[PDB]
Amino acid sequence: GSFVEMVDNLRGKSGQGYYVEMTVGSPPQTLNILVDTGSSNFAVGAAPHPFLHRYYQRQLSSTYRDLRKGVYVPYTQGKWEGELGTDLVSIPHGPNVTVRANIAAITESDKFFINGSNWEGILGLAYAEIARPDDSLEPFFDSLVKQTHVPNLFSLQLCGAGFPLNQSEVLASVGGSMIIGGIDHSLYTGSLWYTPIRREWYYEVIIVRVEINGQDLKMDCKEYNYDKSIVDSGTTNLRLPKKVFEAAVKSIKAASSTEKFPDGFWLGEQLVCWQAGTTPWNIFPVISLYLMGEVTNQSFRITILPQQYLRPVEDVATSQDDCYKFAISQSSTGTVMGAVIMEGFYVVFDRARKRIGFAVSACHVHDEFRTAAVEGPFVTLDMEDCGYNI
Ligand SMILES: CCCN(CCC)C(=O)c1cc(C)cc(C(=O)N[C@@H](Cc2cc(F)cc(F)c2)[C@H](O)[C@H]2C[C@@H](OCC)CCN2)c1
Repeated sequence: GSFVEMVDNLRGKSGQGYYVEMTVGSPPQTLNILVDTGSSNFAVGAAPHPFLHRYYQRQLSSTYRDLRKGVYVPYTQGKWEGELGTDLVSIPHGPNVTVRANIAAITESDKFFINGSNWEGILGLAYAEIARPDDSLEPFFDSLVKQTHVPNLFSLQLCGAGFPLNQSEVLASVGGSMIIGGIDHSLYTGSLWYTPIRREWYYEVIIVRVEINGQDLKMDCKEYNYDKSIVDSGTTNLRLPKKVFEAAVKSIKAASSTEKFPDGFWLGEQLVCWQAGTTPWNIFPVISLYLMGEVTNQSFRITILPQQYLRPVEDVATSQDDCYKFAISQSSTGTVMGAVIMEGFYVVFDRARKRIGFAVSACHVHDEFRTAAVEGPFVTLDMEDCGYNI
């Protein structure tokens, strides 16, 4: 592991997001910032909000520059409105550099901030194409690379605890690592396998095959990427296109049929509980997603366990049962490989080589009988046809 200063710099959990400490302005104002590979705007609360105990105070920064322009950013979940400007930004547990970056000062928001998440802003790590108002607003990572010698690559190790973290525990617990400019080998086991970034907007990838316990879901692979497939740390769940979700749920139900779960569970809205330590992991299937490889006609697969797709939640009675929510849900905007999937792997966003790497995470949750996996190669033909074209 060669990036010790950045190892263990994240906090949070899948249900509320993973965040990194950043500083903005002069003198530096410390803020916790949501790591979001599914958007491209750097934005921080800049006005009082019931869920914020701190916010960016522009009038206290000698390096603040007003762009005299408003900005509106709508996400699937919620939205915010703000005022554009630039200021000096640093990451305390990151690369020892300070850069001048665009910052949207959030003045109004709806369903954006999360009560108790401990974060006050968002770091959109995707490409300028999807930046608001338009692609001329340079994203933070682009500025970082242009202004310093930091390699055009970052990697994420999101660490799910495998159990509920109460308010105090989640504040004192290490939630993972964001390695800026490199790959830290202590964070994964086995080999890194790379899939091409199909196009530089979201971190778009192509899924070529899906298995539930080794059984082919057997759908036209274009359905898996309808209308796109993305890697998104800013979404909790694995979200699947309607038809794929329906097929996957039918197959996961069939594999786990020795126990019947209520419809509310499969809808991802209701928790299920087991007596302490008795969660029947073995009745739930593993899920394998095959991704386009970098070699012609070659693919590889990433395999996740129910310890990834069943999200630990506190029992509404706070008892001693082990409880979970089903973290796979339906999408109308393509596949979203969210945080619960990322928790099984060390994910390398190799922007310089236009590829995303996956390796088994050194912090993934598993049992004595099964482990997450990244395996290859597999002969796979006509993978280009798996991509969707509007
Ligand atoms: C992560 C904590 C729990 N959480 C948010 C609160 C329930 C989710 O799991 C979640 C669920 C859905 C269905 C969408 C998004 C979502 O829109 N996430 C965005 C980031 C985000 C927004 C927000 F407003 C609160 C928050 F924390 C995180 C991504 O940028 C997402 C936006 C999407 O916008 C398309 C218009 C494109 C893909 N990436 C996030």
